[PDB]
Amino acid sequence: MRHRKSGRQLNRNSSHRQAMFRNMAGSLVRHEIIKTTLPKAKELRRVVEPLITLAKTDSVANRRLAFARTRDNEIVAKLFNELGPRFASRAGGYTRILKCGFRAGDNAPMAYIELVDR
Amino acid sequence: AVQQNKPTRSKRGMRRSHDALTAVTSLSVDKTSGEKHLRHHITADGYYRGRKVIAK
RNA sequence: AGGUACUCCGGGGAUAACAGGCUGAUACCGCCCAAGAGUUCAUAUCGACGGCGGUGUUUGGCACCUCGAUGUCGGCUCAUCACAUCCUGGGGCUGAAGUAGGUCCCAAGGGUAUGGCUGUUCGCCAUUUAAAGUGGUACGCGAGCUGGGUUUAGAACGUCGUGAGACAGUUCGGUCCCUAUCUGCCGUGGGCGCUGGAGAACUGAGGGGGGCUGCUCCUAGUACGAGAGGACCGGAGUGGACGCAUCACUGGUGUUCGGGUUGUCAUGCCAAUGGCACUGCCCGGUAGCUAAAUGCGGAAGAGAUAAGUGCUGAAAGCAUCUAAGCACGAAACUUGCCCCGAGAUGAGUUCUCCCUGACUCCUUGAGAGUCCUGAAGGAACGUUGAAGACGACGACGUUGAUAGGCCGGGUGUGUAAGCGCAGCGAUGCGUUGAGCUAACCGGUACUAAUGAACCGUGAGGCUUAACCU
RNA sequence: CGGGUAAGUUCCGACCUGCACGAAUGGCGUAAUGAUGGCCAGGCUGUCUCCACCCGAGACUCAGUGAAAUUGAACUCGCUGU
RNA sequence: UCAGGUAGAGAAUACCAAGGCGCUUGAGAGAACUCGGGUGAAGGAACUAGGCAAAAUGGUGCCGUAACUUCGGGAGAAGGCACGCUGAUAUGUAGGUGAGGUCCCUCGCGGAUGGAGCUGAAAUCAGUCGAAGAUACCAGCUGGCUGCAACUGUUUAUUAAAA
RNA sequence: GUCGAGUCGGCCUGCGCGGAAGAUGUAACGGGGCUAAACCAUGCACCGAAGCUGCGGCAGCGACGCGCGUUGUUGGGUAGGGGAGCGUUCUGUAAGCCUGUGAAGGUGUGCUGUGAGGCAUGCUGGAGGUAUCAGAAGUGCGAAUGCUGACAUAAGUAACGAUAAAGCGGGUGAAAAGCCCGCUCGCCGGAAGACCAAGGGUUCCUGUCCAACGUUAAUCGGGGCAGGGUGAGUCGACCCCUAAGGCGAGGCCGAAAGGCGUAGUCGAUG
RNA sequence: CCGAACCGACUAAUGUUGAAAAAUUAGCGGAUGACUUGUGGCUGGGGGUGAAAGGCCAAUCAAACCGGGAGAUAGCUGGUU
RNA sequence: GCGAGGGGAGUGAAAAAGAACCUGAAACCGUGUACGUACAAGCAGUGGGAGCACAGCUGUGUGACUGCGUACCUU
RNA sequence: GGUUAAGCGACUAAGCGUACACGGUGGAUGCCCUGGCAGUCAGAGGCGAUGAAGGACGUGCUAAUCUGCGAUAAGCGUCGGU
Ligand SMILES: [K+]
Ligand SMILES: [K+]
Ligand SMILES: [K+]
Ligand SMILES: [K+]
Ligand SMILES: [K+]
Ligand SMILES: [K+]
Ligand SMILES: [K+]
Ligand SMILES: [K+]
Ligand SMILES: [K+]
Ligand SMILES: [K+]
Ligand SMILES: [K+]
Ligand SMILES: [K+]
Ligand SMILES: [K+]
Ligand SMILES: [K+]
Ligand SMILES: [K+]
Ligand SMILES: [K+]
Ligand SMILES: [K+]
Ligand SMILES: [K+]
Ligand SMILES: [K+]
Ligand SMILES: [K+]
Ligand SMILES: [K+]
Ligand SMILES: [K+]
Ligand SMILES: [K+]
Ligand SMILES: [K+]
Ligand SMILES: [K+]
Ligand SMILES: [K+]
Ligand SMILES: [K+]
Ligand SMILES: [K+]
Ligand SMILES: [K+]
Ligand SMILES: [K+]
Ligand SMILES: [K+]
Ligand SMILES: [K+]
Ligand SMILES: [K+]
Ligand SMILES: [K+]
Ligand SMILES: [K+]
Ligand SMILES: [K+]
Ligand SMILES: [K+]
Ligand SMILES: [K+]
Ligand SMILES: [K+]
Ligand SMILES: [K+]
Ligand SMILES: [K+]
Ligand SMILES: [K+]
Ligand SMILES: [K+]
Ligand SMILES: [K+]
Ligand SMILES: [K+]
Ligand SMILES: [K+]
Ligand SMILES: [K+]
Ligand SMILES: [K+]
Ligand SMILES: [K+]
Ligand SMILES: [K+]
Ligand SMILES: [K+]
Ligand SMILES: [K+]
Ligand SMILES: [K+]
Ligand SMILES: [K+]
Ligand SMILES: [K+]
Ligand SMILES: [K+]
Ligand SMILES: [Mg+2]
Ligand SMILES: [Mg+2]
Ligand SMILES: [Mg+2]
Ligand SMILES: [Mg+2]
Ligand SMILES: [Mg+2]
Ligand SMILES: [Mg+2]
Ligand SMILES: [Mg+2]
Ligand SMILES: [Mg+2]
Ligand SMILES: [Mg+2]
Ligand SMILES: [Mg+2]
Ligand SMILES: [Mg+2]
Ligand SMILES: [Mg+2]
Ligand SMILES: [Mg+2]
Ligand SMILES: [Mg+2]
Ligand SMILES: [Mg+2]
Ligand SMILES: [Mg+2]
Ligand SMILES: [Mg+2]
Ligand SMILES: [Mg+2]
Ligand SMILES: [Mg+2]
Ligand SMILES: [Mg+2]
Ligand SMILES: [Mg+2]
Ligand SMILES: [Mg+2]
Ligand SMILES: [Mg+2]
Ligand SMILES: [Mg+2]
Ligand SMILES: [Mg+2]
Ligand SMILES: [Mg+2]
Ligand SMILES: [Mg+2]
Ligand SMILES: [Mg+2]
Ligand SMILES: [Mg+2]
Ligand SMILES: [Mg+2]
Ligand SMILES: [Mg+2]
Ligand SMILES: [Mg+2]
Ligand SMILES: [Mg+2]
Ligand SMILES: [Mg+2]
Ligand SMILES: [Mg+2]
Ligand SMILES: [Mg+2]
Ligand SMILES: [Mg+2]
Ligand SMILES: [Mg+2]
Ligand SMILES: [Mg+2]
Ligand SMILES: [Mg+2]
Ligand SMILES: [Mg+2]
Ligand SMILES: [Mg+2]
Ligand SMILES: [Mg+2]
Ligand SMILES: [Mg+2]
Ligand SMILES: [Mg+2]
Ligand SMILES: [Mg+2]
Ligand SMILES: [Mg+2]
Ligand SMILES: [Mg+2]
Ligand SMILES: [Mg+2]
Ligand SMILES: [Mg+2]
Ligand SMILES: [Mg+2]
Ligand SMILES: [Mg+2]
Ligand SMILES: [Mg+2]
Ligand SMILES: [Mg+2]
Ligand SMILES: [Mg+2]
Ligand SMILES: [Mg+2]
Ligand SMILES: [Mg+2]
Ligand SMILES: [Mg+2]
Ligand SMILES: [Mg+2]
Ligand SMILES: [Mg+2]
Ligand SMILES: [Mg+2]
Ligand SMILES: [Mg+2]
Ligand SMILES: [Mg+2]
Ligand SMILES: [Mg+2]
Ligand SMILES: [Mg+2]
Ligand SMILES: [Mg+2]
Ligand SMILES: [Mg+2]
Ligand SMILES: [Mg+2]
Ligand SMILES: [Mg+2]
Ligand SMILES: [Mg+2]
Ligand SMILES: [Mg+2]
Ligand SMILES: [Mg+2]
Ligand SMILES: [Mg+2]
Ligand SMILES: [Mg+2]
Ligand SMILES: [Mg+2]
Ligand SMILES: [Mg+2]
Ligand SMILES: [Mg+2]
Ligand SMILES: [Mg+2]
Ligand SMILES: [Mg+2]
Ligand SMILES: [Mg+2]
Ligand SMILES: [Mg+2]
Ligand SMILES: [Mg+2]
Ligand SMILES: [Mg+2]
Ligand SMILES: [Mg+2]
Ligand SMILES: [Mg+2]
Ligand SMILES: [Mg+2]
Ligand SMILES: [Mg+2]
Ligand SMILES: [Mg+2]
Ligand SMILES: [Mg+2]
Ligand SMILES: [Mg+2]
Ligand SMILES: [Mg+2]
Ligand SMILES: [Mg+2]
Ligand SMILES: [Mg+2]
Ligand SMILES: [Mg+2]
Ligand SMILES: [Mg+2]
Ligand SMILES: [Mg+2]
Ligand SMILES: [Mg+2]
Ligand SMILES: [Mg+2]
Ligand SMILES: [Mg+2]
Ligand SMILES: [Mg+2]
Ligand SMILES: [Mg+2]
Ligand SMILES: [Mg+2]
Ligand SMILES: [Mg+2]
Ligand SMILES: [Mg+2]
Ligand SMILES: [Mg+2]
Ligand SMILES: [Mg+2]
Ligand SMILES: [Mg+2]
Ligand SMILES: [Mg+2]
Ligand SMILES: [Mg+2]
Ligand SMILES: [Mg+2]
Ligand SMILES: [Mg+2]
Ligand SMILES: [Mg+2]
Ligand SMILES: [Mg+2]
Ligand SMILES: [Mg+2]
Ligand SMILES: [Mg+2]
Ligand SMILES: [Mg+2]
Ligand SMILES: [Mg+2]
Ligand SMILES: [Mg+2]
Ligand SMILES: [Mg+2]
Ligand SMILES: [Mg+2]
Ligand SMILES: [Mg+2]
Ligand SMILES: [Mg+2]
Ligand SMILES: [Mg+2]
Ligand SMILES: [Mg+2]
Ligand SMILES: [Mg+2]
Repeated sequence: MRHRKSGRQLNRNSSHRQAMFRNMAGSLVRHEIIKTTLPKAKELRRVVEPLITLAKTDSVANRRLAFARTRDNEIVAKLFNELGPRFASRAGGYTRILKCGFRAGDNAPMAYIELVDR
Repeated sequence: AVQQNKPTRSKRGMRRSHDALTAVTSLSVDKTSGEKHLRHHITADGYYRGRKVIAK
């Protein structure tokens, strides 16, 4: 049973999952749109959108939290200097997912995920 | 564990009576580009619900 | 003349060891006669000398099946049936005062120890229990587990043998394969049917589950008894074991939350952080799942009975529970309780909803075709769920709280960072119960749930009644 | 028979009724040693009472590739009998 | 054959360098059951042929250690205490290394003196943080009675390592 | 004593009653059911077999007459004995006969005999076939856990070879999870790094290709194809020298083959 | 003596159409010696070698492998159109 | 896909003689049509037999329902 | 005529079977012979230190293999045939 549980295992262990979404969150902030599998995209929302919410309040402590969660200073700078202000009046929902068919190699269901003002 | 008797071609067909594929019920038509596409998916040219969502 | 357990080939179920079969001497369980025991008294309880059966449970007989293989003792797991009943229920007799027993009859609903020793089954022992039943099921169960014992190859002792070797003597060591086609069984879907289609609510043929019991108290120190002791019947409470549900509490888990900390590498360095070391090692802990947690259950009642007890009553002027007639009588039976259930093809009922076009051809009929039409509803797709292997089932799709995010709260952790102060410094203190906080709660259209398209039709056979026209 | 245990067919100490020990196919002892045999205790624990939750890899679904033993023929149910 | 850094006794072990790799099916899901692991209330061998497996012990220094003995042993018997960091002693100590200078010489790759610089344990006293200082990885379970074989060795490659 | 017509218990005999408990499910008439649809006795009907009869046909044996007729009778069969045949390949008959106006073989259909079989013919095929009467046999297959090849089944099931691990952007391309480039992440580091001997032998580099090979895809490869690439007085071998050991002029020994060995000559791992 | 490399193989689980015709994982023994290892040499089948298990002698051992006597023989089993 | 493979064209007496090449059997696997089949229990046939389809009452195909019926070899 | 009732009732094929038609796979069958098998009649009964049998490596306008040949290398001289 998994009654009321949240989060996808994605056939990984916990440290792999955490590292993967740290990399993928960085790619989405950097490129503003990426293509990935539909389940990974849905999981990425719960990682990236709290980072943008954090970036709405610029302070030393918040930059350090964001650095702790991304480990990339170029990503932290873009979060606080660009994305935070771009989304300052939006109450959540900073990303959108667009389904785009099936991967050739393994028939995986694919999707684009982008920032909503891209 | 293994069969004691060779199953027949009739029984083989009966087992496969659930194997047939189902075609997509119907495709959707983009209101701007007129392309057909899987419902709730973008078109081959990058439209969704009438908006050019992605380049190429 | 011997050995082979270091072994080998050709054969046999022509022939043994296991299990089945036939048999039933033996075994076990009934019964008949009644010498006697029992103060008297054969029959409360035992029953000598002898007699007659039943079972298929023991030890055996046979050699019918299997030697081109039907794996063994015991344990473990899971059972299922019989009744010759261990407990609980009902009853007759007693050498039955009571309490407690003896013996026989009825009864198979449910229940029916944990340990020490040993490979043990068994048995003895310790301590429980209402009780620790007896048997059948390949001495149930190794394509379910074990492998201690038996029964390969190593080695030794006693013993036998000149010896190789041998011993249901002993001793230490010694490979347990199989992805399930069919039947069966547990679950879960797809198809078509049920006669126009569709959405619901049902009826209940039938099936399954459940059914155990202790102790204390009252009745009552009453009945009984010289005392010692000590009830039936009836009523109340509280447990054991078992079962179902649940998570409010008490807790476990909680690699998705917070913190402490060792070694090391990195982010230029300080400070702050991240990676790796079993989640590095640990301390706490949210939701969920859960037992050790805490709610509930077994019934009462009814019907028809078993053994048994009767009423009235002749046959047979009496007697007689029986022949006619009438009444009681148990955890067994049929119900009552819970769940499934109309594929119940004998395919049931009720409520509601939907469809009221045109034409042609033919072999002329429950016929075929074209045009127009496309309902109720369904499905699909999407967002999903304390629903789930997949199907299925439930919620929702902008006329929207379905999911994520966001906002507020709660909870958890336990006073972040930065700055300042004190201290030579480790560190302490202030800002500060701070910061962070998953699955929780209340809100909120920010994101994603698209207009469509698809399936499903167009008033529904014949015969005969009844009623109206 | 004694010891140990609530309880000990094993174990230890004895007895001698040695079925069938016995003196280099050695007898009786023996410190140390042993992945050697038996028995007891402290610690320790999911071995167990009696299992619960969690993390991973399979099992399950989708796409690609693609085996095996076996097989007289099958329209391959239960029971009681034969 | 070669053998870097930090910790370490170390060629153990952990994390890294140079350098080299992610192992030639993937994507989802988050049932039973199997495999490999983590934690567990109360109990603690009741399990079982048998504590099989698991859990546990585990470092250094010091204190301390029985029967028995072939006088070597037994013995790491057993059992116990201390352990991080900071400051002081001492702006870095004991010790190691050793320059200039100075002196001598049978004048050198020399002796003697001298000690700047560099390196650097261990201890004691005081303070200080945490539930925990051998904090991770790593790393003995211990004791009692007894059979057999003295001992280290050897053996049934592939079910027997033993007497 | 009352009461007023039967009563009592032996024998033999028909049918029934108790005695009577078993394991998956009624389960001891085959079932339904039966009070006769049970049992006894008597009788008359009917059903019932591949038995008997009727009708038609074939064969064996024996009679009787002229191979034929007539007649009687027989015809279940394993081991096994006896009798009579079908078809296949090859030799003669055959320098014949059939056949491009379509042979053999293949595949259908019709007819035919008691059978093995025979005949005809449509389609396919595209060059052989062969009467009759004789002759000879590698002369007939379902089995031998037979032999060889082909193809099934289980089944689109198990599995895809260490649980060190991936994510994304760009490129190329018909197509990219896997190739190339980039950033990030993770793993080894007394090795999963570097370099030799042995062993292998072109696997090396470049271009090109993706059938097969690669447990998937592949634009990639230790795969296909083509071209290129290995430079020594000093490194190694060869070489000088010997060890164990081998061979060994003569020699000694042995039926033969050969055995041993002296002088010698080989032999690195030195 | 403790313990890596190296040489072994006591226990358990897995695996048993394996990743493997003897392994993997966690533990385990020896580890200056009767040690271990490279290269080359020698011993040959009733023979070798054996700290001895009938062990080993090329995944083969109570008499190796290959070829031959050879179509051994088979009072047995199967099959026989 | 400057593929594989195929469709045309052409050669040839013939290309279902196209190099995976004469003939091209059987097992095995498909597409099309006719009839049967979702209340029915077993060597799957045989005897009886309705209905439907087809070709000319009959021939062919199918076979609801029903009596009977446990393969072959060996030993 | 309609309504109701009772009774009876075809058209479904997820798939499966039999028959037929047309295919796939596969390589039987027939037909075929520069290969074998058994002989008869003849020949020759050896080759080698003048270096054999059997090989290695070369050899072409040649990348490979077969056949031939040998640094004079699919060949050179001479005599005959054609
Ligand atoms: K003998
Ligand atoms: K023996
Ligand atoms: K009997
Ligand atoms: K009997
Ligand atoms: K009896
Ligand atoms: K047997
Ligand atoms: K039982
Ligand atoms: K009772
Ligand atoms: K009684
Ligand atoms: K009972
Ligand atoms: K025991
Ligand atoms: K016993
Ligand atoms: K048995
Ligand atoms: K077993
Ligand atoms: K057993
Ligand atoms: K079995
Ligand atoms: K079956
Ligand atoms: K019941
Ligand atoms: K709770
Ligand atoms: K909880
Ligand atoms: K760190
Ligand atoms: K009476
Ligand atoms: K219904
Ligand atoms: K929401
Ligand atoms: K503070
Ligand atoms: K602070
Ligand atoms: K707080
Ligand atoms: K001796
Ligand atoms: K001695
Ligand atoms: K040992
Ligand atoms: K010992
Ligand atoms: K490491
Ligand atoms: K799943
Ligand atoms: K110093
Ligand atoms: K230690
Ligand atoms: K001794
Ligand atoms: K050993
Ligand atoms: K006749
Ligand atoms: K024909
Ligand atoms: K023909
Ligand atoms: K065969
Ligand atoms: K298949
Ligand atoms: K492979
Ligand atoms: K692929
Ligand atoms: K040596
Ligand atoms: K030997
Ligand atoms: K060999
Ligand atoms: K031999
Ligand atoms: K042709
Ligand atoms: K063909
Ligand atoms: K029939
Ligand atoms: K046979
Ligand atoms: K036989
Ligand atoms: K059909
Ligand atoms: K075929
Ligand atoms: K050549
Ligand atoms: Mg949720
Ligand atoms: Mg996976
Ligand atoms: Mg980790
Ligand atoms: Mg069988
Ligand atoms: Mg299927
Ligand atoms: Mg032995
Ligand atoms: Mg044998
Ligand atoms: Mg027997
Ligand atoms: Mg018997
Ligand atoms: Mg027999
Ligand atoms: Mg007999
Ligand atoms: Mg039998
Ligand atoms: Mg058999
Ligand atoms: Mg069997
Ligand atoms: Mg009874
Ligand atoms: Mg009952
Ligand atoms: Mg009841
Ligand atoms: Mg004990
Ligand atoms: Mg024991
Ligand atoms: Mg048994
Ligand atoms: Mg039993
Ligand atoms: Mg079994
Ligand atoms: Mg099993
Ligand atoms: Mg055993
Ligand atoms: Mg052993
Ligand atoms: Mg097993
Ligand atoms: Mg259904
Ligand atoms: Mg029941
Ligand atoms: Mg709660
Ligand atoms: Mg708690
Ligand atoms: Mg925890
Ligand atoms: Mg720092
Ligand atoms: Mg790292
Ligand atoms: Mg690392
Ligand atoms: Mg009652
Ligand atoms: Mg009376
Ligand atoms: Mg009760
Ligand atoms: Mg379901
Ligand atoms: Mg709080
Ligand atoms: Mg912190
Ligand atoms: Mg909050
Ligand atoms: Mg005793
Ligand atoms: Mg005792
Ligand atoms: Mg003793
Ligand atoms: Mg002796
Ligand atoms: Mg003796
Ligand atoms: Mg003597
Ligand atoms: Mg002697
Ligand atoms: Mg002696
Ligand atoms: Mg001795
Ligand atoms: Mg030893
Ligand atoms: Mg698949
Ligand atoms: Mg190092
Ligand atoms: Mg290491
Ligand atoms: Mg799942
Ligand atoms: Mg799991
Ligand atoms: Mg587990
Ligand atoms: Mg644990
Ligand atoms: Mg616990
Ligand atoms: Mg705790
Ligand atoms: Mg505890
Ligand atoms: Mg304890
Ligand atoms: Mg015990
Ligand atoms: Mg026990
Ligand atoms: Mg252990
Ligand atoms: Mg452990
Ligand atoms: Mg130590
Ligand atoms: Mg120095
Ligand atoms: Mg003893
Ligand atoms: Mg020893
Ligand atoms: Mg062995
Ligand atoms: Mg062993
Ligand atoms: Mg009787
Ligand atoms: Mg019964
Ligand atoms: Mg007849
Ligand atoms: Mg007859
Ligand atoms: Mg006649
Ligand atoms: Mg006859
Ligand atoms: Mg006959
Ligand atoms: Mg001829
Ligand atoms: Mg011919
Ligand atoms: Mg002829
Ligand atoms: Mg023949
Ligand atoms: Mg054949
Ligand atoms: Mg035959
Ligand atoms: Mg076979
Ligand atoms: Mg096969
Ligand atoms: Mg597939
Ligand atoms: Mg299967
Ligand atoms: Mg499966
Ligand atoms: Mg799988
Ligand atoms: Mg792999
Ligand atoms: Mg990419
Ligand atoms: Mg990859
Ligand atoms: Mg090559
Ligand atoms: Mg290369
Ligand atoms: Mg290349
Ligand atoms: Mg491929
Ligand atoms: Mg391709
Ligand atoms: Mg290439
Ligand atoms: Mg290549
Ligand atoms: Mg010599
Ligand atoms: Mg000589
Ligand atoms: Mg020499
Ligand atoms: Mg030399
Ligand atoms: Mg050398
Ligand atoms: Mg060894
Ligand atoms: Mg190991
Ligand atoms: Mg040692
Ligand atoms: Mg050691
Ligand atoms: Mg020989
Ligand atoms: Mg032996
Ligand atoms: Mg061998
Ligand atoms: Mg011999
Ligand atoms: Mg001979
Ligand atoms: Mg032979
Ligand atoms: Mg082409
Ligand atoms: Mg031709
Ligand atoms: Mg052809
Ligand atoms: Mg064919
Ligand atoms: Mg029915
Ligand atoms: Mg039907
Ligand atoms: Mg059936
Ligand atoms: Mg029948
Ligand atoms: Mg069909």
